[PDB]
Amino acid sequence: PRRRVIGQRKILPDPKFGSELLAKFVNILMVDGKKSTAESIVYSALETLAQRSGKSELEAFEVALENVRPTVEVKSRRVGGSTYQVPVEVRPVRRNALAMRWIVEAARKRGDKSMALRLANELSDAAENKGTAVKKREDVHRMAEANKAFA
Amino acid sequence: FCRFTAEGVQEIDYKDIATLKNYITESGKIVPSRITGTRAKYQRQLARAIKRARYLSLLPYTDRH
Amino acid sequence: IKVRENEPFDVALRRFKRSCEKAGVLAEVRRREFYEKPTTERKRAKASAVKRHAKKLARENARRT
Amino acid sequence: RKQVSDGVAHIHASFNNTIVTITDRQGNALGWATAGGSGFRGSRKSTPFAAQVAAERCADAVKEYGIKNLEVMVKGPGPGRESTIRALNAAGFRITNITDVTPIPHNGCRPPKKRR
RNA sequence: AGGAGGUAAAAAUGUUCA
RNA sequence: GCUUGAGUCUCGUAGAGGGGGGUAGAAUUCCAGGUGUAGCGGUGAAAUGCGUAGAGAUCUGGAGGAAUACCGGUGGCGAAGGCGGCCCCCUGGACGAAGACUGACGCUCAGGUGCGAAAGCGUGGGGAGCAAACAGGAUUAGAUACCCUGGUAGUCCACGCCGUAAACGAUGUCGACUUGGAGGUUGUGCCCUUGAGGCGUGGCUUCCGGAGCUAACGCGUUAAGUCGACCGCCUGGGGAGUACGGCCGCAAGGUUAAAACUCAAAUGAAUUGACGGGGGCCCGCACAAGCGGUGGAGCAUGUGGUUUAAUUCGAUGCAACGCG
Repeated sequence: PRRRVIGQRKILPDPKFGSELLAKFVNILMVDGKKSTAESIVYSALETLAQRSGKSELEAFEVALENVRPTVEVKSRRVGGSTYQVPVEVRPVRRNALAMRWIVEAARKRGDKSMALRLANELSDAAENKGTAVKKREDVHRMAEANKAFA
Repeated sequence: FCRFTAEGVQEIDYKDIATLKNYITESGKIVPSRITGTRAKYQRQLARAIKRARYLSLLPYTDRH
Repeated sequence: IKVRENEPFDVALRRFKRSCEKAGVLAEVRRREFYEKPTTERKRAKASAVKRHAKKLARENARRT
Repeated sequence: RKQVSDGVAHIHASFNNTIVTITDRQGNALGWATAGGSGFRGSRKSTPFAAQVAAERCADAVKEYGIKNLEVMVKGPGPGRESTIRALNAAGFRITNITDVTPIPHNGCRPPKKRR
C-alpha cells in the first residue's frame, strides 16, 4: 500500500513432509476454498511424476521449477513521457511464486483427462523444459533481454 | 582570495606569457574573476592581452591544435 | 581535454569534462537563438541568487531543528 | 588486411545515434558500427545500452586488422559517450588516452529555433 | 556547501434566467 | 559690478560611445580526392528526405558568407534607439585633481529641425546559417497550426525612404532640501607600502528599508517624500485611435482627429474561496500486484420505451434502476 509495510503470514507445511514450497503450491491451485481436493490432486500428480521420472517426489519438483523460474521481468515504470517497458530483477520470494502459478495455469490448458494427471504431464514436460509453461518463461525473457536498454 | 598589481602597481603585458598562462586554463580559455579573485579593472587589461597574445600565437586559441 | 594518466588508471575519471564545457554550451547552441531572452534569464539568474543570500543572512528565526 | 598496429576510435555520440568508427592513426577508416545498425530502432536507438553493443559490434569486424592499442576521441553530447568507451575497453583493447573533440563554435552560425 | 546532463503526442463543448 | 548658477583653459582616468579601412580563430554549408560500408537523419513514434550512382562517419586541401565562444558580471558607455574578437586612423561626451579665468551667458520650451529597434520599401551587390510565403510528410474529428524534411523574400553591405514598438525604471525636464545599511564600478587626498590595507572626499549604479506619501501594491536621497520653474497630456465604456479632410510618404501607411448610435457600466489594487493539462507533501482496493466476476446464454427481478380502457404514484449522474 502507501504506508503499510506489514509482514506476511506464516503458512503451514504440507501434511506429508516438511516442505512449505509445496504447501504454497497447493494454495495457488486451490479454488473455491477446496483445499482437501487441492492436496489430493498434487499428491497424485507427485507419484505419477516420480514414477515417470525415477527420481524422488520432492526433488522431481525443483528440477521442474528452476526451469520455469525467471530472473528478470517487465515493469511499467515511466519517466514522465511514454510509459515504456523496463526490465527489473525479481526477488526470490516472488521468483518461485511466479513460477508455480505459471505451471498451474498451463494445467488448465491441454485437457487430457483429469488435472491431477494434467499437471503431472506439465511437470514432466517441464523436466525437459519444452512445454507451454516454460514457454511463458522464455517469452518474458524475450521482451526483457530484447528491451534491456533501460536501467 | 588572492590579489595582483592592485597593491604592487604595474601594468599587464601581452608579451609576458609567463604570468599570462597562469590566468587562463590549459584548455585555452580565460578564467573568470570570481575564481581568480582578480580586480575587474585588471581583468579587462588581462583579457585584452590574452586576445593579443593569441593573435601572435604565443597562446593557444584552444588546446586541440 | 586530453586525459591520459598513462599507466595506472584502468578507468575514465575524466572529471574535466563535467568541469569545463562539454555539456553546458553544447546543449546551449543546440537550438533557440532568442537574441533577447538571455538578458531576462540573466537578471532572473541573480534575482534568485541575491534573494537566496539575503535570506542566508536572515535564516536565524528559530525553526527549532 | 595489411595488419595495422595502432589506431584511434572516433565516437560520434549525438542525441539520436552514437555511430562508432575505428580508423587508423592517419585517419583512414577500417571498420564501424552503429546503435541503429544492431537493431535497436526508435527510442532505444538513443540509449547508452545501444552504444554498448555499438562498441561491441565495432570491437569485432576489425579483427582482420588486429589493432593492439587505440585512442578515443569522443564527439557530441549523446546519451552514450562514456558507456561506449567502457564496452570498448572491456572488449580487450588497450586504451592509451581519451580526448574530447566536441565542435563548439565561437558564435559561427545561427542555430535553429525549433522545438516549441 | 558550489554548478551542470536528464523528466509529459493527443483531451473540443456545456441554452437563456435565478 | 561680485560669486556658491553656468561655461572655458592646464594634466590625467575608465569605457561594446560613433564612423571608415584591414585582420584572426573555432564552427556550419558546399566542392574535389583517399579510406570504408549499410544504413543516415528525424521524432513521443513515424514518414517525407539522403544512401549500394556508394551517403553518413573519418582524413587532407580549397572556396565562401555571417556571427564573434571563454573573458562577461542586476559590469561599462550612450540623449534614446542602442553598442561587445583583435588592430590602426578620424572623432564625441562624462568624471576626478589643485588653481586661474569669464561674470547670470541660466532652466524650460508650442511651432520647427535632427536622431530614432525590428519589420517593410527603392537601386545595385552578396547569399553560409537561419527562415516568413510555399511544398511535402505526420498529428488530428478537421490542422491551409504546434512537430519533421526542405525552402523564396528577408536577415548581411553601400546609398536613400519609412518614423513606428510593452521606443518601459509603463515614472517629462532642471534645481533645492529631507534618518540609514549592505555591495559593485571608476578617480583622488591623507596616514606607516609599516602585510591580501585604514579613515575621508567625488561620479555612476544595484538591492534592502525609516519618516513621509499612496486606493493598495509599493516608492523610498537615481522618490511615487517636501517645494519651486516650464512643457506635454487626460476628462465613463464601446464606437475609435476609426471615418472625412489636410500634411508627409514610392507604397504599406503614419500623423492630426470626430459624430451619430448604444451600454450603466468599463477599470485599478488588494481579500476570501473555488479552480489550474502550476509547484511541494500526504492519504484511500485509486493505481499497481493478484483473486473472483459483469457485459455473451437462460432465467428471477427493477427501470425506461411502446401498447393498453388502465398498465397507480414517486425515486431516474456518482448519491435512481432486488429503490419506497
